[PDB]
Amino acid sequence: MPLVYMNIIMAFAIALAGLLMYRSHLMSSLLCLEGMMLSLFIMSTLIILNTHFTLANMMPIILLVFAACEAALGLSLLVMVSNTYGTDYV
Amino acid sequence: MTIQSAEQPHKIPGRCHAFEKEWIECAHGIGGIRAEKECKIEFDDFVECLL
Amino acid sequence: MLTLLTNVTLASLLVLIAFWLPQLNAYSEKTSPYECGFDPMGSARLPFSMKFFLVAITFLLFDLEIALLLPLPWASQTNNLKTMLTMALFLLILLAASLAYEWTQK
Amino acid sequence: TMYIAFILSTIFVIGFVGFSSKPSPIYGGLGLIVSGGVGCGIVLNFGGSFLGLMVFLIYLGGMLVVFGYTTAMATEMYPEVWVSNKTVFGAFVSGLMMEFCMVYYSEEAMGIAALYSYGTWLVIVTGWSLLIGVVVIMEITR
Amino acid sequence: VEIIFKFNGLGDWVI
Amino acid sequence: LSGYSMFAVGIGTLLFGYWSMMKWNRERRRLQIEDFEARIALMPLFQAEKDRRVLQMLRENLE
Amino acid sequence: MWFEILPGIAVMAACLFIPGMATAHIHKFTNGGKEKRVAHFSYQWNLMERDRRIS
Amino acid sequence: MFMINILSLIIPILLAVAFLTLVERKVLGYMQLRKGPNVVGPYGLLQPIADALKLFTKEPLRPATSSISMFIIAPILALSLALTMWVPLPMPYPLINMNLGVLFMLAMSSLAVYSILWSGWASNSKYALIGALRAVAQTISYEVTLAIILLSVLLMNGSYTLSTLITTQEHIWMIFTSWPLAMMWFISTLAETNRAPFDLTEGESELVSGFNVEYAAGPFAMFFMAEYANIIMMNAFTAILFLGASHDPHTPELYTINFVLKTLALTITFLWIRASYPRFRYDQLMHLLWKSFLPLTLALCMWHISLPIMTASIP
Amino acid sequence: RIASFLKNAWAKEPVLVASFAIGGLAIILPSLSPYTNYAIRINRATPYNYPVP
Amino acid sequence: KVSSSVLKAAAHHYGAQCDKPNKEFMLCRWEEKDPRRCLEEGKLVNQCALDFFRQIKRHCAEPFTEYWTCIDYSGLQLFRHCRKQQAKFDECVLDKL
Amino acid sequence: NPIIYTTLIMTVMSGTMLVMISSHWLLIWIGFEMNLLAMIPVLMKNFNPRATEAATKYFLTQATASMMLMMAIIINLLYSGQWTITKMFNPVAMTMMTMALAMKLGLSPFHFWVPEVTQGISLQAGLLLLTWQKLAPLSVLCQISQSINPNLMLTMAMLSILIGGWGGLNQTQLRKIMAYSSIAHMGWMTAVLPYNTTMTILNLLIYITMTLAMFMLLIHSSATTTLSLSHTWNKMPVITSLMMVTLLSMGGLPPLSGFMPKWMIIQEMTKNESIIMPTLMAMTALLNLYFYMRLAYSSSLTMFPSTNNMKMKWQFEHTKQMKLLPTMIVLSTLVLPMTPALSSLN
Repeated sequence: MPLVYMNIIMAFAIALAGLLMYRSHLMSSLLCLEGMMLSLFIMSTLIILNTHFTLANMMPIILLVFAACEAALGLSLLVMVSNTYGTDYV
Repeated sequence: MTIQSAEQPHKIPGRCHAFEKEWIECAHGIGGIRAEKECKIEFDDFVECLL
Repeated sequence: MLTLLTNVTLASLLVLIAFWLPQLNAYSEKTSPYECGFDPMGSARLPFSMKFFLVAITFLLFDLEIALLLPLPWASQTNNLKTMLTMALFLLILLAASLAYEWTQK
Repeated sequence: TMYIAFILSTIFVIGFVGFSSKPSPIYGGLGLIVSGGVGCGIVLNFGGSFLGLMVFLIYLGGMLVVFGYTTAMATEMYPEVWVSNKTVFGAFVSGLMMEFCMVYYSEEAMGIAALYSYGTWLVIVTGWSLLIGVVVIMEITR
Repeated sequence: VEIIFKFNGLGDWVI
Repeated sequence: LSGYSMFAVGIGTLLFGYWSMMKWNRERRRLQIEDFEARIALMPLFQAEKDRRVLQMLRENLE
Repeated sequence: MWFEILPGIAVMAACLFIPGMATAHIHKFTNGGKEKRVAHFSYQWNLMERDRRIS
Repeated sequence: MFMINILSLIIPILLAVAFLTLVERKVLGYMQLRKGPNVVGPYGLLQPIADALKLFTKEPLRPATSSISMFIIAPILALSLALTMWVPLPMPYPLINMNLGVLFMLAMSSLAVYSILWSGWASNSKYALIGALRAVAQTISYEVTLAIILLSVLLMNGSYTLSTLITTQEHIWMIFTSWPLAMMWFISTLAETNRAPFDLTEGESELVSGFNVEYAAGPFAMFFMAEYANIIMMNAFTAILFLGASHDPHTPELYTINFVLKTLALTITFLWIRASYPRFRYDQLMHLLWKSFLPLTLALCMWHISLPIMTASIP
Repeated sequence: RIASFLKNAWAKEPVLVASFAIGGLAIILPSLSPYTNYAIRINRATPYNYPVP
Repeated sequence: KVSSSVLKAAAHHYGAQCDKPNKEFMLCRWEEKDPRRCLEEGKLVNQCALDFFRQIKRHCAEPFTEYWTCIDYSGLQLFRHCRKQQAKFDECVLDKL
Repeated sequence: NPIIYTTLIMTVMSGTMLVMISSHWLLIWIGFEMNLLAMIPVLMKNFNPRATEAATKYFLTQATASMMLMMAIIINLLYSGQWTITKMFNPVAMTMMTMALAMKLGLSPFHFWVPEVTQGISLQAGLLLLTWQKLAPLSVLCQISQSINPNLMLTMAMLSILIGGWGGLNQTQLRKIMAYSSIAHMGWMTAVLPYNTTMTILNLLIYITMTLAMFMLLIHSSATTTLSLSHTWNKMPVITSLMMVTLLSMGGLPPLSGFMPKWMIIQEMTKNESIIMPTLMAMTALLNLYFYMRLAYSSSLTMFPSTNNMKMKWQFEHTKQMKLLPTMIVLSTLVLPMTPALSSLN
């Protein structure tokens, strides 16, 4: 496997370790999660571009959707936790 | 949506359609288990086709 | 990439000729934040509103939808439109439907 | 050659180095902006241009803005810059040394157009999902 | 690359 | 003036629009398909050229 | 009067006029009057691929 | 020599935003009966450069409370993208033949306002934060309808490439076909660019020059300048996209001679809007959109999805 | 009587009314048009791919 | 070694005349996929096309050049831009050859 | 309003059915993903300052789990170009699909969210969380039993039983205890999975029946904290006098139905040799039993002192009967001489 893929995968590993080192107000975690999402997206799309496995050109965007969708949900919960405190995970 | 081949719009070939086609034609009644033995060579060539 | 670089370098050039040029005296209170004369009662904090996200989130979930609308011009030339056309309408209905649901749950 | 796609991958990864470190969500939003444009560039290099512009539009032109709203709701006085704490900055350096160790070591058009005519099922479940997601946002905020 | 699993190396264009 | 006149003029503008756009669009579809016959006629010898050129480069690099 | 606006507006036009010309002729200047060539698809690029080598 | 082509794209436009300022005070002046700038010209013409010199010469303080990095980086991005959106624009011949540059116009336009968010965030001031926030509200709220109606007017040209959009207008013009969408596109360009009735980002009397306040000399000149970049640019965009013209390839220049008219004819109109209507207020600004524009944008959208099939008129 | 509140809504929220009008009409109409059968047919005619003998 | 624009200007006839070797060729290709197998027919088609242009140059040429020069001028290579010359060319061929 | 609540709960049912139908992976990840969005709001009914952070826990872990899962799918595709379930073709990916699912079941040491989340919601949403949510990830594990790396599976499968034990002796309020019960049974399900899936599905059915019995009973008495349960012996003696039994069926005392799982499991693993593992497992299951017993002591076998105020409540019959309950008791108890019927599951 070409080095570029390895690099993106590593960007995933950092996009996870950042989620789990996990500190202070949690809004950072929704960021880190979305970053994780983006790395999976890119890593998928490069592949579907690679082998000209054309139908799967539809997936990455669909992936993106739900993934973005859950994150879109996530903020709402934060609101509520922000609503009673002014947020902190602590 | 499954599989590299399996009819795609405007009949655009997969990049690794052939090794895949052979490898699947190898795969039927053999089913799963013995399949990882006997069809190994085909899957191998398909691997090198992919990567 | 070339035009990106020339644009950004252009702008950055304007910045540098913007600062390192007037060559005069900055000092405190002159540099204090503006507050229509009288000093601020406190640094910016929490302009909280549910009425922000209550709609802004809906923005985000429409923008995801239009993201699916984009393939349409190309999909229009598919060999089998009756298989397509329902869906072409379908999402829009749900888009509208979503809005409609929001429209009247206040 | 230029290795330009690869060096873009490198800027991408450090984009996640400054991003995954956790120094006020706003600067992290910057982190995903940088990593975002780098991302669309990288996928653009294989010529899946429509997708790279999806993410450069749908993601960065959508998300990080709404995060530019959450911080209005969160903020807290004296947000920290990357330099503002030993663990944060320590973390950023911690990413840099690792990635540096690593360095030391159209089909698309009809391809996505297929989504409607040739793949109605996904359209159904995505429609249903997003819809009821709006419903969920209601049933939380209300 | 020895990490995790092998990264084949060289330039991207090759694939 | 009258409100009916507004919708009338508007909608008439629309239908004339759709009509002319229909004509021109169909015609352009025809010249397109003819262009596809053009390329489709060109193709095979390009296939031959790319063929020989590939085997050529492969031989050379092999040597 | 109002006509006196015109010196202000015409200067606009010419400025905007410049790029539209300046690019369109540079193409002809570089391409030898061939008026540039778009290559939206792999195939057309394949024609420019077959070209250059032929000349 | 592609570089000199680029330079040839960037200098004339900056000159155009300067003289745009001057025209603005002119026409917007004569609507008020009062003459606009005049004394320094003779016809005012020399004014804008005197203006810009007055700015850049003037001291641009670095605010004590502001974080400095964001505070500087924002203007840069503003002019950056304001200029970068110009590249793939067919005049007649695009500087770049993007396969799908329209979508790219949306991309640049969508990263534009983010700069506003930073502009008001790092500025630290109360007015800065509040104004910036409401600004981002109106903006996004209009980008959704924006991009949908642009889609629906693009189903029929054929594809996202821009040059083809000339070809599809070799006669009737798009506008006669789908003017109501042209209305909504117009107004969405009237708000996305943050203009006359949709005035809030500047705030003006409502919020004493809005987000832009704490910026002093040069950066202020940058936001000001970039703002006019977007105004003329969405105007040109509307022009090519809803108003076609005769185009002989042998004489491209002829076409451009026509085009700057057809676009200038739009830009002036914004000014002639500015002299006419009181601003909306942040409630109604979003009310008319979510309640009223949008549903029509959808119904029109299904309609335009459906014409090519019923009419058998697929591009 | 149901016709009567159309006068009402048309008095009240005309934008929305026109919206439902064309919005539904765009769905019901297309099946009626004969040209639709030609419309799909045209896209059979155009061959991006080569016609192998 | 004719240029692509010039090639395209007359290819619309080229498909109409040269043919049997051509379709024999591609059918031969899609059969066995190996190019080497059909490489010889891939020669035969070259020479066939050569004979086609040899038939061209002795007769129509000035009308022909009058045509493809019109076409090569557009970078879209669009047929619609010229057309009228095609009257000249197609007539001179439909009569003189 | 119920009309929306029912649409949510039905789209949860759909969001799991979808996992149980589709063969393509992407539709499975969609299955979980849709399941999540529709799972969070139902936890937020009534709404408490507590419940909010309950849902925060649940979402945060489910989201990261789904993320790792999708990553491991993509890696699988990278090294075999497939989407069909089948065998996975790259162990570094496979272990992560196992991890992601390990969070989705709540198996230890990923388990810590489950006892907490249960605390934050009402017994309705609680029961539904501990039964219906346990279907889908198992629904995919049964499909990828073929290539599982048994070591990795048995380690979580055991550790789930120890942690499902020790954390069960300690608590008073019942919901947290129900959490450790389930977190313990999942160890028994996921243990035998590499060896023979049909035993898993059997055990699954018993578990669901059981926890339906309990949560319907807790609903019937609205008990929560152990002491709150203690009073019930005088008001409606039967149901405490029935919690005793269902608890013993959790404990797997052999005449009772709950013994049927363990005693098939021990069979299967024993064919594989692997003789030691079931011995440790079965020995610890005892430790699991003990807090069911102590909880039985608070309730039926002995009478904690009643409060006076209870007396008026004696006049008022319970209402809104839950039809499905009696059968859920009886099936979860008496069915032992109907093991062989398990082969119906083939």
